[PDB]
Amino acid sequence: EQSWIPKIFKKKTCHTTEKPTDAYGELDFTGAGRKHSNFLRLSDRTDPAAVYSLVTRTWGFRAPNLVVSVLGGSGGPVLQTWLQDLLRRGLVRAAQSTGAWIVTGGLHTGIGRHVGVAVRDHQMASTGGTKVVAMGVAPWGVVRNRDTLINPKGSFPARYRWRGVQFPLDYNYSAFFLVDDGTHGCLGGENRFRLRLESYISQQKTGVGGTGIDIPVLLLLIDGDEKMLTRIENATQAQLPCLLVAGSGGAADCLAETLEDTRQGEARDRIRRFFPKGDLEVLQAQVERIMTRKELLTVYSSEDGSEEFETIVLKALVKACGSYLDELRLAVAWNRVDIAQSELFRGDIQWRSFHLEASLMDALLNDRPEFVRLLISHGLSLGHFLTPMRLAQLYSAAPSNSLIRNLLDQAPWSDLLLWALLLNRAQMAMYFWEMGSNAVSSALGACLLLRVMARLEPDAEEAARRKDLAFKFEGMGVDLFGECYRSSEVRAARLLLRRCPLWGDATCLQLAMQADARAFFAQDGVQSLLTQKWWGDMASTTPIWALVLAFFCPPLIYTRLITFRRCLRRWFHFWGAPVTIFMGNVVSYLLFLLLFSRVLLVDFQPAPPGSLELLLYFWAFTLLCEELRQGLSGGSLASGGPGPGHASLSQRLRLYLADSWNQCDLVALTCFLLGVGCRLTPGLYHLGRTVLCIDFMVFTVRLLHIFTVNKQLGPKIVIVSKMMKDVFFFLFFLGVWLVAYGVATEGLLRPRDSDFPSILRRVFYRPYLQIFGQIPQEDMDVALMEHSNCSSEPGFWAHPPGAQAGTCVSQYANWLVVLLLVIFLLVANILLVNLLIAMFSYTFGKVQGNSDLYWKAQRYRLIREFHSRPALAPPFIVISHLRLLLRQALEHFRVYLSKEAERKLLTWESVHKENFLLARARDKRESDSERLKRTSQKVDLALKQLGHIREYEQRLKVLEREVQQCSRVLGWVAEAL
Amino acid sequence: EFVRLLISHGLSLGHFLTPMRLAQLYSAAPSNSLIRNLLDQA
Repeated sequence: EQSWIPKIFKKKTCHTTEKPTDAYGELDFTGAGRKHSNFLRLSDRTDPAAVYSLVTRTWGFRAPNLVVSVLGGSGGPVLQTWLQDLLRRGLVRAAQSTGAWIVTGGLHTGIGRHVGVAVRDHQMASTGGTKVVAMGVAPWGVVRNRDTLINPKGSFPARYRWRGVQFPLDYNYSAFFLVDDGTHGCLGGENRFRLRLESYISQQKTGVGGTGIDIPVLLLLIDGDEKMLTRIENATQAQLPCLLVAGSGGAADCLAETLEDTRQGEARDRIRRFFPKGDLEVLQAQVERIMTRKELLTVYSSEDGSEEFETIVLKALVKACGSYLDELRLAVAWNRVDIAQSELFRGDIQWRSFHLEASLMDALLNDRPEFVRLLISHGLSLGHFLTPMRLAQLYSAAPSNSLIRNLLDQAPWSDLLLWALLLNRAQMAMYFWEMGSNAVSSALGACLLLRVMARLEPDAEEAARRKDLAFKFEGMGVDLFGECYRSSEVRAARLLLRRCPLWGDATCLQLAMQADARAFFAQDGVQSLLTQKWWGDMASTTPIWALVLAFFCPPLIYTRLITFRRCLRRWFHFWGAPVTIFMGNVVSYLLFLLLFSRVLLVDFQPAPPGSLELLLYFWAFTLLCEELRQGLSGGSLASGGPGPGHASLSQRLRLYLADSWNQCDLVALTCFLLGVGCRLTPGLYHLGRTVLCIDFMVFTVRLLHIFTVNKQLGPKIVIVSKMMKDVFFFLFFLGVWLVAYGVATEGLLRPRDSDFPSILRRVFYRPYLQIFGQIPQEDMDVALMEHSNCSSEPGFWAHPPGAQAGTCVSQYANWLVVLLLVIFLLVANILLVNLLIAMFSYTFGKVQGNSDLYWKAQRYRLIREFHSRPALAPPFIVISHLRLLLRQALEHFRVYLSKEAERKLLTWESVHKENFLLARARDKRESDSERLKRTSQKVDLALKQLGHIREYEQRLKVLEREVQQCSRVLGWVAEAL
Repeated sequence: EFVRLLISHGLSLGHFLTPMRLAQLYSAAPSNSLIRNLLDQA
């Protein structure tokens, strides 16, 4: 695998030399575990920046937040029980709450064996995730079995054997640094590597960018021995780390007594420690070098036990700093919320503004969404916070390298909302939308921007998040509009249609259209607005017959029947509505078909053409012109199309030829041109008629695409195209079963008059008309024909009475023909047709629910097409094109309001939004599964408070017994002596 | 339910599983008709 490890890191032998390093790789214990632990042999006096870069970069460890270092020696008996409680409650629960490390002498049977027991017990007790990591620094020279690790290329698994002064390696850790100095069995022979590593960690920033704090580090000592004071004084003189001294040990309680003062030093150095030591420098150096400063040391409380440990750590680590680190930035660097809870809600110290204003910047970068609610709820106003230098700094952080970094390689709340939407943070984005201003338009725009940016990234793990976040925004927008349509439908109609300035001159509905949001058109209020849009200017659900009677006679609109200086505006309002230009288009098209039929049936003689064909040619030229206008005027940004504004001719040409109906009309026009050019040349008169009669069919079948808009045929026309998965199955099965019957029948009868078309006819075409109730039996039997022998081959022959069935049919074994007829009719008639009915029913009942939604989506585009179309008939399309080429959507697409009504309307909707979110939150709060959780927490609290009451009865009974004994003794000395 | 406890915070199985032990474990046959009948041929 890697090979730079024996290139950089060195080792030493038996005043010594330097060589490349062997014996490295992963290590495996044949036990219950989820990973193989890493180890490395390395030489002393190496720059620890390299080994820190090794641990962070190559191996999969995350950069730490807190480095504690257990540093003591008990000598190896079993410890008393409350020390086990301390290491089992305080240095493991805190160490997996925050992502932390534990640096320990990594051998077995040392102080670290108890640490391993505590880690193992806490993993075996419960599973809360994020298993406790630990490194082990140990000297090469006391490990029991060598020669199963050392190999010059290296072993990636390594089986390890305990049985087969030395020590084994413990099996609880995840990293093994083996320092070497050159010896065999010198315990306690490497410390300066450990001190320089511990010191190098505390000058390195945390987080992604270098913004926040330096990593805190602390040395925790329970009882040691007579040389541990040197280890204390080296660190606390050199690098200023905060210390912590566990009370009631046996070699650090001397420091507790000499710090609790604020010669007796000889009284202390022989009472709370090993009395044979030699009072020569221990009283002077190994106490005075420690007690020359006291802002660093801290006595841990012996009367106050566990469940307060990180509070004591936090207080000591703040206190020793002032010999700028604060409390909130350290809390945000961890993930604990309750520390911020107590610090904010506690009324002992009034909080300033600079602390919050600085710490919010560190909260936004490392994606801690639960803290921003606290830091902005009872804190600062954001108008003080957001400054353009700060926002430039926030954009300046780029946490990834491929999404916004690649899109910048080419280069107040909504400003944060775009920032949250670019970098894929869900729990930030919901909060910034909920504290937003323009409610409904922002949701659909967010859905649009996610659907666009989902394409450019390569992976699928990103797309499975982007599509889900887009569905979440679309659903939230749908429910918000549904909770506003309930009251004052005029207000909702005014809200939906208007223009939102934050994204340019675009409306809400067009943004919903270009992102393909089905569920937003799915609901009913949008449908009821599109209905009134489609009835045009000033009509309301007048029936159809009034419209037809108005369109037939123009002096009936000035009267009572229509329902809504004066007349010349009334006449312009009536013909502007789309439901009238639709009727005009349909009437013109039917007149075109009737004229074409009267040309084809009676006329179209071999002659010079005349007026009744020149009218048709003029008509076809106008239809080609209108098709060219629709094509050139110009699709869907959700696919990745070129979008509005300007695009290429090579883009619009590719766009236009993908929708099938215009492709069919183009084919129809070219076939029409082929026929009408065929005719003008002489000598090919018949072929023009033959082509043009077929092309009439393709002109006629387009009369279904026009009626897609209407209400009662809309969801019915679309389903017919999705039922083409079964007609092909029917044709396959029937063709295979049909050809065999045809060949077998014409083999048994043997007609003695044969050609190619007669045989092809009598094999295919005659069985095909037998499944539709036409069964002629004249050519099948012989017992209906005349026994006539006119044939020359030997046998017996019969004469058919019909036509096309030859003139001679054999009679040998004629009953097989009748039996095959019965078999074929029973198969095709009784099984296949009924099976096809069953398949249509089962396909329809499934696909109906999707087809209805897809029809509801496209109705807006089909309405929008008709308004841009010219308002005159194809007999007046020359004058409409004259008005178009004389100077070379507005209705129900922009409503302009007064700004006081705008400012009122946004308040009206913001009230409903703030009501809606609170209603949903309280409905989740008062459910029937969170009652159980709060009762669980309250019963746990009650049990914990009940745990204090028990010992008071024991101590109070003991004290009352002592008072009774003292009263008995005083009464004895008074009245008994 | 005991083997999780005796192997979780206990020994490594590379020490435990030895071929004499595994022969002893196969040597126990709790039934008389399924593996006993299929070792009647062996």
